[PDB]
Amino acid sequence: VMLAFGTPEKQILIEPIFAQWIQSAHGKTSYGFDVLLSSTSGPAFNAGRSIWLPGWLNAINENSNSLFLTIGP
Amino acid sequence: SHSVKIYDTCIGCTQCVRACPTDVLEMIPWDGCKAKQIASAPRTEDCVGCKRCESACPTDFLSVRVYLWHETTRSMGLAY
Amino acid sequence: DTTTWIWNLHADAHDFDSHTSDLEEISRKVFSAHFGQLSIIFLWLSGMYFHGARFSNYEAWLSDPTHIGPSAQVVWPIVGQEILNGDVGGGFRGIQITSGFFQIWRASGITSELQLYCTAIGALVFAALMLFAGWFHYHKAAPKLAWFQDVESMLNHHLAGLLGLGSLSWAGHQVHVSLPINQFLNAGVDPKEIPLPHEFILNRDLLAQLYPSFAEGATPFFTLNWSKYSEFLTFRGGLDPVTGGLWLTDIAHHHLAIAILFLIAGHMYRTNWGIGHGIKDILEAHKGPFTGQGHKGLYEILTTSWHAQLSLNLAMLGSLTIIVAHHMYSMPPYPYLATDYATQLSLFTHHMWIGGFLIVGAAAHAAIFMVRDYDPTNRYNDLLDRVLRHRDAIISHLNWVCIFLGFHSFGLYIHNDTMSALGRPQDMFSDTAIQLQPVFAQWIQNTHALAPGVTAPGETASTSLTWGGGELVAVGGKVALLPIPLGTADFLVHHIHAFTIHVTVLILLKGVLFARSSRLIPDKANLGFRFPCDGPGRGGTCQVSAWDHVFLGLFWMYNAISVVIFHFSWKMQSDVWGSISDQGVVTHITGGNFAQSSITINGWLRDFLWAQASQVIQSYGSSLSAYGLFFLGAHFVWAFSLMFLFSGRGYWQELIESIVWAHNKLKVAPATQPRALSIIQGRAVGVTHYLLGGIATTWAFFLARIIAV
Amino acid sequence: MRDLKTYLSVAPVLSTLWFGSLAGLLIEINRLFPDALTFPF
Amino acid sequence: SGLTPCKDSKQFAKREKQQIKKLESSLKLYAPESAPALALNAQIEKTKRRFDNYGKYGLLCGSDGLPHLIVNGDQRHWGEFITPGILFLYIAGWIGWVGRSYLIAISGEKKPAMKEIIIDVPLASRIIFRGFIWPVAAYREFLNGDLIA
Ligand code: CLA
Ligand code: CLA
Ligand code: CLA
Ligand code: CLA
Ligand code: CLA
Ligand SMILES: CC1=C(C/C=C(\C)CCC[C@H](C)CCC[C@H](C)CCCC(C)C)C(=O)c2ccccc2C1=O
Ligand code: SF4
Ligand code: SF4
Ligand code: SF4
Repeated sequence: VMLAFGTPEKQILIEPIFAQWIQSAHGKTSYGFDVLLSSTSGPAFNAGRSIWLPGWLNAINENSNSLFLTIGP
Repeated sequence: SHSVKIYDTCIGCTQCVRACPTDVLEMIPWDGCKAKQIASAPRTEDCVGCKRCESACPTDFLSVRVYLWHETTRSMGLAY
Repeated sequence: DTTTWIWNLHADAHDFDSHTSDLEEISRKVFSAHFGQLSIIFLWLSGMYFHGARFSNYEAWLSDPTHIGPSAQVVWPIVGQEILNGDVGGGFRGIQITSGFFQIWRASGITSELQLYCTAIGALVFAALMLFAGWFHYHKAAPKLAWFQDVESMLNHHLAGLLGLGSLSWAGHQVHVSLPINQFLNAGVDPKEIPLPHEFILNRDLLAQLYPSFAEGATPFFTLNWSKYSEFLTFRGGLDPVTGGLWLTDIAHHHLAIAILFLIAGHMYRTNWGIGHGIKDILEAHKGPFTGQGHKGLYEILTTSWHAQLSLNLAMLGSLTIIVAHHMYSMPPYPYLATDYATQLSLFTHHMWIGGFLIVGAAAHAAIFMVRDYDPTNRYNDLLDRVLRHRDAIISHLNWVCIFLGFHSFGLYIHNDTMSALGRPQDMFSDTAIQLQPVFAQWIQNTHALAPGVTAPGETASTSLTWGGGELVAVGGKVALLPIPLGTADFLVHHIHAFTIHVTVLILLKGVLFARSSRLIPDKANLGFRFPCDGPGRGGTCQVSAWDHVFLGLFWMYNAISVVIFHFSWKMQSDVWGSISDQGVVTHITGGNFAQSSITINGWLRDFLWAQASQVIQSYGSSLSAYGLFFLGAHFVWAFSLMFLFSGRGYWQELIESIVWAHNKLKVAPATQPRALSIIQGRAVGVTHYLLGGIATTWAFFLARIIAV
Repeated sequence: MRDLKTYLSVAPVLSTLWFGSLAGLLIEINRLFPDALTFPF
Repeated sequence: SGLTPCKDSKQFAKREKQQIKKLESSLKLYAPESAPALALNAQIEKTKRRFDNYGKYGLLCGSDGLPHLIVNGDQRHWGEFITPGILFLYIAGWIGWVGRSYLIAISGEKKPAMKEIIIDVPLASRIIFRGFIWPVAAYREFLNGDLIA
């Protein structure tokens, strides 16, 4: 109804904060939460930085594939 | 044909016998209730399964029960 | 006690035969109910007349009919809904109406907003009068039964007085008001300078200037020198070039002739003075060559039963409404109606649905009469008995025709679709490969085109312009009417119509004939007209009553009517409607793609449904967004109907049991025990939502498409 | 009369009166505080 | 989360400008003093005030130019979801408590089903005021053990 009456700025749009937080904790830097693997000073990052972290971090931050796509309302 | 069973919660109000459209049920004497009678189902080979008998039983749960089974020409209501 | 009582209260509110068994009381209640309905109709007319006086651009439209869109509704600016106030022209903002009220007022001679106010006040007064009359005739002075059964006097008055005198009075109004005012309007005279209608009556030389025959007075009428009145009583035929409707003089002459004929016809049946026939005598004495004994016994049946009369009247009214819908698009009776496409599409679809509903009602009430009022002992009739004694032959033959028609009308479409898909366009049933020409219809068209001048010496032009041979008519740069070609595409769709009508007739007639009894349930009459089933015996006896036959026939009526309106819409958009340039080249809205695209099922899905629905789905943000909102809402109702149609009653009762337990846990258990809907009610709820959703979707689609283009 | 009060207390009429008053009230706030998405208090 | 405030949203400004331009297109069609023009002029001001108020409340807009709601519990966005939530809970509890209290009162009658159709208005008017203190009433009734049958 809000968009039918020509006023799109009245829509109830809610950001999926929890899934975005999970994605940030997995190493995605498209939101800026800086938690866990997205934080370079964390205990989690230092544990696996020299085993598998570089390739996974490179793959997840490439936005041309379907690995942890960006989400919205 | 179908199977019709009568249980001992009968009160002998004769409604099921009147509701049968094929003359399957009948009433017999029995000293287990005030009315001193109970229903019976001696001709179940003519039952068609319309369950008009169960719609007439007034007990908490039916004292007459019909279980559907092998179906024949008589129980299918076929005239051709 | 339980919740089914609330539902049963509204289900039997108007079933007077169940309340009482006395015919007198039923007749009195029927009379009062009719009075109440008349009052409601008068109130509706008063509202319609008032709204066009205060919240409409009628005058601006009257000064420029072609370029201004009619409007009679205005919205309050509360929640931002004032976006629906579009720019309809004439310095006015509002919702564009499609009921064709402006054309009626213009053809009646109305020029200002003062007359509409007076009409609204009069209609309100009449509504109050009707309500008081209903109260009086039920509570104070209720007639006797013998008054209602005088059907010889009812027919005389309803023919001579209601229909005979109404036409004469309307012809008088037309002659005295509508002809001169419309002549002044058609001459380019500004509407505010036209003399008031009473000036024509008071001043006679003003009328004599327009029509010299008015100078002679009423003497030529009495002297039988009727040729002098030919100035305003013509037999021209065809459409008016200025406005695009029929000549008003033709309408006046037609109404005069109709009034005289009805007045003559109203003096047939016998009354106290002993001249005229008696209906019973006509029915009894009639014995042709194959009837034998005759119609002896129908008078009592039709005078002692309300359901038989209701069924007959409903069938006749439905057929009449369908005829009215067909006869108004081809011979437009009002000025500036043919070239206004939004109203033309809306008037054809309304009356078709009304007629279909009334026909289904006729079938239902015939079934009700057969179940309830049938009496072979006291009201024996021979013809009904003979029809009931060979009902097996009637149904089995009607069953065969449906299969034959369905195969030979739908397999042609499927064959065309397959041949198109396989890359073999030379093997389809079309105008280029295999032709199935409707030769009889083309012969009829040629005969009707050539009828003037040979078989109709007094006619100057053909009755309508649809018969090929006439000339194109243009009003304000738009196309009003032109000959309609008939080809192979029109051969298939007519047989589709025939197939659907035959299937609906089969369902309804089977229900009516087998209402009393059948080979499966010999005692079906004792079970009633409206009962769900007779148990799971004999393999299953679901939906054996006549009510369920009407319930099934509603779906097929809806299916049949929908194809008719789609056919009309596409054929008119592709072959008639359009625009004409200054040099005389006609460009139709869809460019004549009906001939080649309407022979396969893919053509209707791609060229009609997909292509013509782009207007409604792009209406967001504009003044037509209400149609876009109603388009989506109707799908929800249609899909919501399927829950009741596909499911049963036990599951919902058990679910309600669990819910009631959860309510009992917190001492919020109502004393009125909740119950799921009955078997019959669940069916009635589903079909209502189904029809509502389908009709609303089609309504929004049509209205959003045709207003924009 | 007593019958007038008894008919006025029946469920449909009372529900219609309540819902009409409710709709009027809601329109009143929507007119007084239009286009509202967050609480500024 | 990558969101920018409304007051610094170029797409928000573009939306406002486009809506105003579309509204002003229909204003040129009528005389300036006419009633339709007067009604149209009141729409532009409403749009301007709505956009100003949306900017003034610190709402967050994305790359689309449309405000987003944050319901994770941040103290800077308690008016979006937390504040209206408690109000709805209070009102719904009021309604439920009134409905529950009416049924219990009439349960002891000889024909309690008759009071569910013809509502006892004098009895209902007294219970209505009692729903104001429903949180305290329910809290006390839960402890005493009378809440559940
Ligand atoms: C029964 C209701 C219900 C169900 C089945 C779900 C299910 C889901 N939600 Mg969800 N949600 C709910 C209610 C519900 N939600 C409510 C009421 C809110 C608003 C507070 C949210 C806000 C929310 C967000 C912001 C997100 C989800 C997401 C998701 C998905 C991932 C799972 C997750 O994060 O769980 C979340 C589970 C909860 C938050 C628990 C809520 C369930 C309780 C019982 C509701 C009680 C409401 C309570 C009365 C309100 C108190 C507030 C008051 C004090 C002001 C999943 C499909 C995520 C997703 O993937 O989206 C794409 C995501 O990002 N939800
Ligand atoms: C104030 C005037 C008045 C009063 C006090 C009564 C009183 C009575 N009438 Mg009555 N009647 C009236 C006017 C009145 N009538 C008028 C004007 C008509 C002509 C239409 C009738 C026609 C009529 C009939 C045919 C019958 C009665 C009967 C009765 C008696 C029992 C029915 C009843 O009231 O149950 C309660 C009934 C109602 C409250 C009526 C509600 C029905 C709807 C609301 C009518 C409104 C029309 C429509 C639905 C509204 C607009 C359309 C749309 C919005 C839906 C009762 C003594 C019955 C009787 O005596 O049988 C023994 C009976 O059979 N009346
Ligand atoms: C055969 C009868 C007949 C016909 C053809 C017409 C035709 C017409 N009338 Mg009309 N009228 C009639 C009888 C008829 N009237 C009677 C009896 C009355 C008095 C109640 C009126 C009162 C009346 C008024 C007050 C007005 C009209 C108007 C009109 C014109 C508008 C178009 C229209 O209504 O749709 C087409 C209409 C029909 C097809 C009529 C169907 C009704 C049927 C024919 C009833 C008669 C049954 C009869 C036995 C024939 C059987 C059906 C037939 C197909 C075999 C139209 C030319 C309007 C007008 O002049 O505007 C310019 C107008 O304002 N009429
Ligand atoms: C002149 C026309 C006419 C008349 C006088 C009657 C009269 C009658 N019909 Mg009937 N009927 C008609 C036309 C007519 N019918 C048509 C055209 C059809 C075909 C659809 C039917 C189909 C039909 C059936 C199938 C049955 C009847 C029955 C009856 C009898 C009882 C009716 C009743 O209790 O309704 C009570 C009134 C209602 C239930 C109201 C219906 C409400 C509709 C369906 C919903 C409308 C939705 C609306 C658009 C949205 C409103 C929203 C709002 C609520 C907020 C009564 C004698 C019944 C009968 O005799 O059984 C023994 C019966 O079973 N009729
Ligand atoms: C005031 C009465 C009342 C109360 C206290 C409850 C309470 C409850 N219902 Mg409930 N219900 C009611 C009326 C009521 N219902 C009515 C009238 C209906 C039929 C429409 C339902 C249909 C219903 C279903 C289908 C379900 C519940 C469920 C529930 C439980 C989950 C919480 C909830 O809100 O569910 C949500 C409740 C609703 C969405 C119901 C709609 C609210 C209605 C419209 C309020 C009516 C108030 C009424 C007019 C009181 C008048 C008071 C006046 C006399 C002063 C909860 C115990 C659920 C449950 O746990 O299983 C049992 C569940 O699945 N209810
Ligand atoms: C959904 C469904 C139901 C459930 C639907 C029910 C119980 C109908 C009743 C629903 C309404 C909404 C109940 C309204 C109750 C009160 C009027 C509510 C008052 C409170 C406020 C709204 C004022 C059936 O009972 C059923 C039966 C047979 C075939 C199919 C179905 C079926 O599909
Ligand atoms: S099921 Fe029908 S036929 Fe069989 S005993 Fe019962 S009532 Fe008689
Ligand atoms: S079966 Fe039912 S109806 Fe028949 S006697 Fe027993 S209790 Fe009565
Ligand atoms: S219970 Fe349902 S499915 Fe079974 S016979 Fe009755 S209506 Fe048919």
